[PDB]
Amino acid sequence: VNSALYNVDAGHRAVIFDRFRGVQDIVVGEGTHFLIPWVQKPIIFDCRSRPRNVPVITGSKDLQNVNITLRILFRPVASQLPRIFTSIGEDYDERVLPSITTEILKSVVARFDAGELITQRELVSRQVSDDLTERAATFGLILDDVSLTHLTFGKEFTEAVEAKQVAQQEAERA
Amino acid sequence: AYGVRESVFTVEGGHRAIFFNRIGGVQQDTILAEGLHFRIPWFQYPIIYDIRARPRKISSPTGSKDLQMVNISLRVLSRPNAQELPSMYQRLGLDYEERVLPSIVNEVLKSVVAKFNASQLITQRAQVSLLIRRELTERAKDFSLILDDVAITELSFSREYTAAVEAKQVAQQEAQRAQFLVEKAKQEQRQKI
Amino acid sequence: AYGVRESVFTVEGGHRAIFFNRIGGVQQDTILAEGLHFRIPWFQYPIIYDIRARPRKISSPTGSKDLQMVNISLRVLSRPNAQELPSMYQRLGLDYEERVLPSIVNEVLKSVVAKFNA
Repeated sequence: VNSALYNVDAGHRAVIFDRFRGVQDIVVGEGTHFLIPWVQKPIIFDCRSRPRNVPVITGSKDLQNVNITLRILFRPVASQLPRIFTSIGEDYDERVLPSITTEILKSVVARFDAGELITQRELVSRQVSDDLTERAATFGLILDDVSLTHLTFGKEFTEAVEAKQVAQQEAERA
Repeated sequence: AYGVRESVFTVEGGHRAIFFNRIGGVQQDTILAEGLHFRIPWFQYPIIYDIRARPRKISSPTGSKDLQMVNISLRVLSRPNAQELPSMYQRLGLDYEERVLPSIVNEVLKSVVAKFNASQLITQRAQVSLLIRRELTERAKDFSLILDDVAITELSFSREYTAAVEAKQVAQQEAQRAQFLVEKAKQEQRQKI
Repeated sequence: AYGVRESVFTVEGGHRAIFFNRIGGVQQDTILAEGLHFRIPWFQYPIIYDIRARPRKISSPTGSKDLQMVNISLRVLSRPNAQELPSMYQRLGLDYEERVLPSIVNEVLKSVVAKFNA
């Protein structure tokens, strides 16, 4: 009877595809469960906070190049797992996130200049989180964490900043 | 046992099936959802359509409202309208996406990008994307296609424009650096005295 | 007597164990402290969590209050909350550290560093 038993690991869920009723609207939790050996099959979805890394080079409100990395923790909504399986697929993350995360991050970064991007990093992250949560709710995804992990600028701009601070040190040396 | 297996097909999750019937070709009001379903071995042929949201990236250089070169890459999640699958097979086949999107997406994206300059394109990326989505939705509705998402994933400019923008910001940092030259000038005044 | 050997597991040295049961998955209110414990050979599976303080070093360049480049390396001693291990396994698995810290530590460190000059 091993073919009639399937195991949903911890932090996972299973959508039941039935050969005579289609995908079932109910999602089974963790543990070992019984299914009809051939009439039903399970599709296992990770109900865990999975990390996605998004390094981009975009423009600020002054259009200067900003190298910004957004790391998010995302998980599918269990109640929406059936719909997702029939709407996007098992690889919904690689179908959805590459667009919404990138566009939301770049659109938000375009609201601030370099100084604001660095010194108001928390506000930028909060706005990215708001926009990304709103956009991802329509795909049945939930965001556990939105973080701006890396934020740098162009070579010439960084040289100019270092020159400014060197000028301050030279004023001190005077 | 072979004949019965020849008369049963399976349509997976996120897929639908239409019937090409030898009697009248495509059946105009038969869209089969997930399940097993049965086909007459020789008369009915099943055509399987993946109706799940599908990503497509169109990357192209276009012109802004000032004719400035803008390298724009747009990602669209499109799916076939499940309620109109039969007609689609009669009109576009199984390559509907490759037939339709490479034209409507390009034209809509470039026409909308032509409405804004570089600064507006960068600082209104969401609004530009929403305009593109509206126009693309209206145009793809005619081909029984549905747009789930439109994202401007890339938006860059030429080497010269990027260098000029970086030079402008470098000048801003130089203006901020000039404040410390005043502090140094105070010490230089004292030294002169 | 291999079955009895298979029904016993030891959790040692500042570790803890939770149970993934085939009758509901992770058990919400079962955290096993140090010692020797008994598991049903097939139903119950033990998951061992090292709840000891663990060092992690995050080294990165960030920007100061003036956008000045600062090479900052931060060492953090972090451990899993022993009173919430079951939920954690359901939500983060055994790689909770690599899932969480590489994001929150980076963001917090750089946002705070941006509040000060050199």
